[PDB]
Formats: sequence, C-alpha cells, structure tokens
Amino acid sequence: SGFRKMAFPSGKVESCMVQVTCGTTTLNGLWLDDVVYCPRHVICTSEDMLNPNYEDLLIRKSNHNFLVQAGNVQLRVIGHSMQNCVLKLKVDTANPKTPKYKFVRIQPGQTFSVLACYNGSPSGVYQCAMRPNFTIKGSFLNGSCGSVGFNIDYDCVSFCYMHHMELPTGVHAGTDLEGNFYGPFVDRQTAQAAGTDTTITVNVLAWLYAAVINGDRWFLNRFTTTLNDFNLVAMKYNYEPLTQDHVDILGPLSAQTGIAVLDMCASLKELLQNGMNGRTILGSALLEDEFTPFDVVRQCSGVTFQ
Amino acid sequence: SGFRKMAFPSGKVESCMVQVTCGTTTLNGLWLDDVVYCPRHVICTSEDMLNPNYEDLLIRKSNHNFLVQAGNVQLRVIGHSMQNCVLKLKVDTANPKTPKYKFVRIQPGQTFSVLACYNGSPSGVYQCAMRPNFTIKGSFLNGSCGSVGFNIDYDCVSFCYMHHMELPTGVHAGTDLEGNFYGPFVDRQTAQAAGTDTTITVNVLAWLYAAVINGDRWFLNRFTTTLNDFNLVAMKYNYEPLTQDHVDILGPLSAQTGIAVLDMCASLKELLQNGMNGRTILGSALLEDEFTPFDVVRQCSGVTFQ
Ligand SMILES: *C(=N)[C@H](C[C@@H]1CCNC1=O)NC(=O)[C@@H]1[C@@H]2[C@H](CN1C(=O)[C@@H](NC(=O)C(F)(F)F)C(C)(C)C)C2(C)C
Ligand SMILES: *C(=N)[C@H](C[C@@H]1CCNC1=O)NC(=O)[C@@H]1[C@@H]2[C@H](CN1C(=O)[C@@H](NC(=O)C(F)(F)F)C(C)(C)C)C2(C)C
Repeated sequence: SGFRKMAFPSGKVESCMVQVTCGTTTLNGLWLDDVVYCPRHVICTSEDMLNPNYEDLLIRKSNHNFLVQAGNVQLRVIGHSMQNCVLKLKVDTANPKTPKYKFVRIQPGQTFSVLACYNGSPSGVYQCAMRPNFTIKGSFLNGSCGSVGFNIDYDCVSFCYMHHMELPTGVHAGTDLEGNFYGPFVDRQTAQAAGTDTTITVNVLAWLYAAVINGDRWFLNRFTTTLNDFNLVAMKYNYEPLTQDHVDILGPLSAQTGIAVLDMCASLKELLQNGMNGRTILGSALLEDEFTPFDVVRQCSGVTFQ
Repeated sequence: SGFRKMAFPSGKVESCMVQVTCGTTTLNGLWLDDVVYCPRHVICTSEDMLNPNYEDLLIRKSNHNFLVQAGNVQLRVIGHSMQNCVLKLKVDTANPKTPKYKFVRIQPGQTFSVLACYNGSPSGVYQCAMRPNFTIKGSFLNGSCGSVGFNIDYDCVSFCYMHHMELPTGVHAGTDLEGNFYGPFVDRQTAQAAGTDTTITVNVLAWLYAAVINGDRWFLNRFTTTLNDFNLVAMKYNYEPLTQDHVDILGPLSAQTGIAVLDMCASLKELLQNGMNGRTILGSALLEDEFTPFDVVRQCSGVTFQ
C-alpha cells in the first residue's frame, strides 16, 4: 500500500546525457545513436537571446565550434542541422548505451519523468504533467536546458520533452524532440505568459481511485450523476470537461474497485461544491491532478521496466 | 525556479538489482561486488512468516537452493550467511557495474531515494524520509522487499535502507544494509504498530527557506523568537525540538536568504498557532517536512552527480 509521486527509473536516460558547449554557452544534450539533440539557443550569447536570428547565428558556426563532452570524452561533431527549435549534431561515435527509443508528442494531461541535468550530469528526477496551458511545473535553474522528459514502456524510452525556458510564476516550457514547442511560446528572451491553467479532471478521478484502493474512502457518497450534469459543475470550478474517452480510460480502475465512473464523478462533484472540510485524501489537503489513470495502475500493480 | 520532490538519479542502483528466489518465494536482491544482499524472509514459506525461526530455516538450505537472476543470467551461489535480518549470498561473479558505495545508518529526519523493484526489475523511484517513529511513507506491494533506499554523493552511493514489511496505516519498515531494523520492529507476520509520529521541524524550516528562495514570502512576519520559546510552541503541535545542531545546519540557507534562523522560527510559530488561512506555500496546503536543508541546497543550486 501507499501512494507517492513516482518517477520512472532514470538509468537508460542518464546514459544518453552529454554537455554541449558553443562559445561560452553550455547546456545539456541528448546523445542517441550518432546524433546529439539540444536546444538551439546554445549558439546564442546572452545578448543574442533578447532577439535571436537562429538561422543567421548558425551560418557563422562550423562543426568544430561545438564542443560535445560525454563524461571525460570529447565527441567530434561531423555535421549539424537545425530542426525547429532543436539542433542536431552528428558525431563520429554512436552512443553504445542508446536504448530502444521513440520521439513522441504528448497531449495535455499526460505525465512524464524529467531528468534534470547540469553540464551533462544528472541532478535529480521528478514526475511532471503537461498542463492544459502547455506548461509544466518543473524545477529548473540556469544551465538546465536540454534536460529531457520521458516515459518508459518495458524497454522503450519515449522522449516527449526538451527543456527550453521558464515563464512567470515559475513554470516551464519546452519542445518535443522535433523542436516544436508545446504551447504558443518562442525561444526568445521577451515578455511571455502562459494562459489560465485548468485542472485535469480525468487525473483527479484516477487519484480518487488510488485513494479507494488504499482504503481512503471517506469522500465516497451514495449518489450518481450524468456526464452532462457533472461537466456543468466542473466548468464552474475550472476543471476540464470529462469526455467519453476519459470514461473509457478509467474503466480498469472502475472495474477493479467496483465503483462506476459516474459514481466517482458524483463524489468529486460534492468535493468541488463543499470542499474537503480540512480533511486529507492520501495525505494531501488539495485534490491532485498529476497522476494519470495509467500512473495509478502502474504504481498500484507494480509494473516494471527492462 | 520551482520546487519539486526530487529523487536521486537511479541508474547506479538499477545496475545492482537482481531477483532472488528460494523455493516459491521471490524478492529483490542488491548485487555489489560478488555478494547479493536480500531480506532473510526469502527463505520462508507463507506459513513460516507467522513465526519464523530464521536460523532453523537456513540450516536446511544449501547454496544451490538459491536462484539468483541478473537479467537473463543466473548467478551461481557459492556461499551464504545471515547478518541480522539480511542474507548475504556469495556468488561466483562480481557485478562489473558495482558503483563506489557505502553502507550507512541514517538518522530520523534524513531523506533518501527508494528504487521500488519487483522480480529484480525497477518500477519507479521516489523520495522518502526516515520518520521520527522509524517508519517511512513509501509505496510498496507484494514482492517489493529487497528494494533499497540510498543517497548519492558525487560518484558514491550510500545505501541506507532495505525494505522488509508494511505496518498499519500503510507505512513501511525495514533495515539498514547490515540487517538491523530501524525502530523496534521484527520481520514476523504478527500484529505490530508504529508509535506516534512527529513533524521534522528542521525540515519544515528548510522548506520555508526554499519557499523564500522561490519568491513565496507571504508567511514572513516581522518578529524574532528565542530557541526556547519556539520549542515550547513546537512541543504543543507535535513538532520535534529544534537543536543548536539544527540551527547550524540551516546556516547556509539562512545566510543565502538573509533571514536569521530564529526569525524563520518566529514565522513558523505563527503558522502553527494560526494556520495558513487556506493559503498555499510552494503549492502545498500543508507544511512539508520531507526536505532536509541539504535537499533544498542541492535542488536550488543544481548539485549534480557522477
Ligand atoms: C536553459 N538553460 C534556461 C533555463 C531557465 C533558466 C532559469 N530557469 C529556467 O528554466 N533557459 C533560459 O534561460 C531561456 C532562454 C532565453 C531566456 N530563457 C528564459 O527562460 C527566460 N524566460 C523568458 O524570457 C520568458 F519570459 F519568455 F519566459 C528567463 C527570464 C531567463 C527565465 C531563451 C533563449 C528563451
Ligand atoms: C516484501 N516483499 C513484503 C512487502 C509488503 C507486502 C505488502 N506491502 C509491503 O510493504 N513484506 C511482507 O509481506 C512482510 C514479511 C511477512 C509479512 N510482511 C508484512 O509486511 C505484513 N506486515 C505485518 O505483519 C506487520 F503487522 F507486522 F506489519 C503484511 C500484513 C503482509 C503487510 C514478514 C516476513 C514480516
């Protein structure tokens, strides 16, 4: 029993981290086969980041201008290209520790683990969600860019996030591994702000099921509700609409606990209208929305990875 | 910016996990050099665990009765011995991925990362604290025993916990790597309960400093207090006494923020007496006590590991 914010084991990703230096700017890169992926603003001075012309800055660079270090070993860059907001450095050595991997673009509400790195070296690992406003609530400092987010499926690492920048209120924004930003943000040091965020309803429901599985059941009421009536109440409290797709994804937890999804919805409705009355659920005084239905199943059933 | 519950990178420890099977009981082992460490109740049937005589059960075992699997490869056991509540299986092959390591016994209030494993394979990683009542708030299922807790110092893994059992209210208990339990618990399936837990005061203060570093400052008041007067208030609210050793450990965060420790204590005192008035600190509605002063420094300064 017990329920914690669990990250994926980070070992497969640790073996892919390198440091990339261009001039005086150093950040992290991801070394897969004979390519190193990293944020394109490695080629910027501090001055350039206020209004960079990345295409222009990259013309004046050659291969030898990129210093790629994998531990104690320098990797010679033998080609380079830019794909949206990421640079791809071809190196003369394939990473022998390259795991089976995929590049995926995740949807808002889905979760992933972040391996926060500095100078190509890991600092720590934590779990995050892609917020509905396309930010993540991370923990990143200067030099953290190029740190990646990922999910694991048995032996396959699905990379879904590269870190690029921090937005007001201390939230974070970045790209998929094709260099396309999540959200309407740009890699330029100019005033930018995320839109209003919303609560990930399907994840709150998943976490209420995790609470029931752990014997924390005080919030279960005797009612049911329709999907439409629930979504009207959720709208008022800045909760995302619950779709039939979400109901289907909650099926396994609903079947395991014997609580219909719409019954859980009625219990969540009461919590939204009345509060928790200074009570806790799974030790938290707030409803948690950064566990997906699969996160709950993986933690409560002991799914492992190779 | 940002502040999250961060675990250590788990790669060095992943390379040490194996599965140990004796008869029909399978759990996790830790493979360091040519020794595999695991909980001694691997030698028990389900029947034996109600009242095991571990010494007796182990006489009737020989080396070949232990099946140790490291991935796809069986490791031949060539010797065995019992040290308190852990078995030590000597194997014919040294683990080539053995990191620089130490066995340490941590103190209540100190934190560590847990690599939760099943059948020798990792499921996830999360951060925990040794509670003052010598339990940990983990997430463990059947087959999780032998999962370990650890800290990293540059390239050295300090192993501090082996998982053995679950106690009422869904909390967990185990041993150091010498097999000595934390707390007054025994590896027998009989009714056992942890004593009343307390809040780790020095860690709450560390986390308030993390909040200030992140610009969450609303709780800072204009007062100071003496150490004695603070500890009288903390006693009432089931907080551990703050010692001069704790004040000294908080020095770096106090110097960084320019807030004297006893001034922070006055702000914490007001939070204890008045509550947070439905406000949050670093996104939490409750005071958090599972970040040590070093955890805060390591996260907010970007300390990395090799
Ligand atoms: C990568 N190493 C850093 C990570 C930042 C640093 C502090 N916390 C983080 O997550 N990325 C940057 O410094 C990027 C980068 C220029 C400026 N930048 C920012 O994150 C800035 N944010 C913005 O300008 C705004 F408002 F658009 F979000 C900063 C003020 C430094 C937080 C470039 C090329 C966008
Ligand atoms: C190791 N694989 C398991 C981990 C347990 C299983 C469920 N969650 C966990 O953390 N360890 C055990 O099953 C140990 C073990 C016998 C029984 N046991 C327990 O954890 C039991 N607890 C107790 O009997 C009590 F009350 F003392 F805490 C159980 C009721 C199964 C939770 C031995 C040899 C102690």
